[PDB]
Amino acid sequence: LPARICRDIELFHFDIGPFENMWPGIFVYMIHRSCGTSCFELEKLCRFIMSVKKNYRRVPYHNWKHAVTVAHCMYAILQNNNGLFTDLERKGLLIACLCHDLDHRGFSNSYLQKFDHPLAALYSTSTMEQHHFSQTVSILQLEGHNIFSTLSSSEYEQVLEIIRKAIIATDLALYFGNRKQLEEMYQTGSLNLHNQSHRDRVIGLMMTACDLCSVTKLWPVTKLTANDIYAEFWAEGDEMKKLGIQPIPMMDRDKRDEVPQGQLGFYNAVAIPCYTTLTQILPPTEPLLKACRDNLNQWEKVIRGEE
Ligand SMILES: COc1cc2ncnc(N3CCc4cccc(S(=O)(=O)N5CCN(C)CC5)c4C3)c2cc1OC
Ligand SMILES: [Mg+2]
Ligand SMILES: [Zn+2]
Repeated sequence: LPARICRDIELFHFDIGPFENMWPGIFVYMIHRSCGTSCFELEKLCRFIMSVKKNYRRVPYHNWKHAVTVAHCMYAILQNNNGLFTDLERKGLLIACLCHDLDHRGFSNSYLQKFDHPLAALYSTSTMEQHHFSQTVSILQLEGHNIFSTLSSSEYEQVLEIIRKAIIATDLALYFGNRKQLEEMYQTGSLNLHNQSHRDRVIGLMMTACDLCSVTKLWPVTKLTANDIYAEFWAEGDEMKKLGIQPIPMMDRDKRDEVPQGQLGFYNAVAIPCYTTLTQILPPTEPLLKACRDNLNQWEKVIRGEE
């Protein structure tokens, strides 16, 4: 409802605030405005949302707040590209974002593998992401929760496949390959949005851009969210030491003073290329890239004192 939110939710750098009880209706507004008002049945969507929340954990960063925030980014990169994505893609992607870290425990796929976690045995590749999709499907199959019930069986299978690929694409390991393939398409002029295999890549890149979106907010938000990101990284580093393994410095709390250098690394190697390639394919997403560059600059001031 709020008027300040009705306005500021269109900004890419929107922050969803500290009131957890407002997040559901922020998400329903977004879906209403993106997809339609009669496209989802309110009462069923409302409980689907509540059940997703319940299945997210009280971790510092990969939590319910993150889930709604990634959804908001995707809303801003749907609103600003009217006519490029189908009604089905718009429904699936908003839901994929809300669901994409379901039951995340604050640990990377490497750590589950080195820990010999049961989930690893089950899903060899992209371990957590396969689990998230599996949990999404389980939420949908719960009675009263099939937000997709108004849909043909074929359209159902289609949206679940859109959701599946988008969730899987949040495995940052896949991004590097995806982005390389897209960058060659851009430059040879071979990218074809009429081609479904190419559309899959573009959505994958969109899922990355949205998942990383802490680095596109204004500096006070970005800096604060970074505290939560490192809180998980350090906890994982502690768990790695407990296994008998020196963690990379990124995850070693004893190397906390190198966070600024760490951020230079991440922005140059990951974030700037991600949002550059995104901007090349979808020019209206330029504000994401601009904010990312501003944030890189801030990390650059921090290294030399200025902050
Ligand atoms: C907003 O801040 C974030 C957000 C991040 N989001 C998610 N993954 C992050 N990880 C793990 C997956 C991954 C894959 C490929 C490259 C990187 S890297 O470029 O940062 N760098 C590679 C070289 N290594 C020695 C140290 C890390 C990362 C870093 C990350 C890291 C991060 O700041 C450090
Ligand atoms: Mg994830
Ligand atoms: Zn995420």
